[PDB]
Amino acid sequence: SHMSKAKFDKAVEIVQSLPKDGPIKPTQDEQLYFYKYFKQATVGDVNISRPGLMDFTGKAKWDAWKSVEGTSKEVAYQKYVEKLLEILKKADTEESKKYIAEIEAA
Ligand SMILES: [Zn+2]
Repeated sequence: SHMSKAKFDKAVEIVQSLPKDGPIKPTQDEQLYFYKYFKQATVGDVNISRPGLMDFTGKAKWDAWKSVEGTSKEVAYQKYVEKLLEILKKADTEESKKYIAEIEAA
């Protein structure tokens, strides 16, 4: 399905806005999911070599990004936005409902 860059950009702003400790909190796996589609949506296909074995954080991010090689920016937009909507719906607070509404109106 069609997803606009504008809705992606709003989703990114929201994701970046979330505190590490809060009622709306992506899991570790969900943050990797956001990461991989964020890179794929903006940079496109992974364009660097895998970090060294002892760069635990860096190599986990790289692996995620590499795993979506070949995905179009538009699918990346869609997957990113949809993951945030999933998370907001699961959080199910008046705050999360407001975020859903902002994405819808973007
Ligand atoms: Zn489209």
